Amino acid sequence: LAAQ
Amino acid sequence: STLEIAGLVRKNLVQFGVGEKNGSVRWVMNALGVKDDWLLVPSHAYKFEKDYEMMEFYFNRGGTYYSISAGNVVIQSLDVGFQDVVLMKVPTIPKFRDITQHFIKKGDVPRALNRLATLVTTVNGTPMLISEGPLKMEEKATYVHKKNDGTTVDLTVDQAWRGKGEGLPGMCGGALVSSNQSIQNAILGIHVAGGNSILVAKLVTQEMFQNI
Ligand SMILES: *C[C@H](NC(=O)OCc1ccccc1)C(=O)O
Repeated sequence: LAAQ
Repeated sequence: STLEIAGLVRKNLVQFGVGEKNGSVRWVMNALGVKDDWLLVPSHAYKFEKDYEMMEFYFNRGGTYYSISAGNVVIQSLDVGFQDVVLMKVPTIPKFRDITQHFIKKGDVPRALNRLATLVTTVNGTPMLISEGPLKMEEKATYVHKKNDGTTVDLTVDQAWRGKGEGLPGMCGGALVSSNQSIQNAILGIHVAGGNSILVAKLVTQEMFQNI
């Protein structure tokens, strides 16, 4: 997961 | 309906940007007005960069821009510990329609599990409805934030929804809306992360607004  | 809640979200979504005094604005993500001059915004938008308080924060409300020194916004936590999403009081913003009663009550959380939801968001102001598969709740969720320089930080929050779906950069700060009509398609929280076809939203309940 990446900060969007 | 989902679509009517989505309309209320859409009207309260603003673009959030950060810039140095006298410099270009970097438009980062969305923020969601909830009541009066208070917004929800993921604090990872600004808190990990050097000297954030000396920056100017920008709020784009449909092509009308509002700015303020970062030192003049009042930041309030949703709960104990780091939750990423914070409440932010912006004295220069026009009053928002109060949408706090459309957020899920803590006690009703189980009613949104295992059901579809819709992420109501924008990419730099262009509104989008993003389908999310049946929802689960992760007691702790971890995701990677890429800072402006390229270095990364691992962020962990409590109580984050997880759903199958396809997101894009800029969609953070949008609102997750339950498909469950029996809880009036409640707003479930705020989008914070995505990757490997999974979308993550921090739970935000009605009770959290008691933090003023
Ligand atoms: C979307 C808002 N709705 C709201 O606050 O509902 C509160 C309510 C509605 C009906 C009966 C009891 C309480 C709004 O803008 O009104």
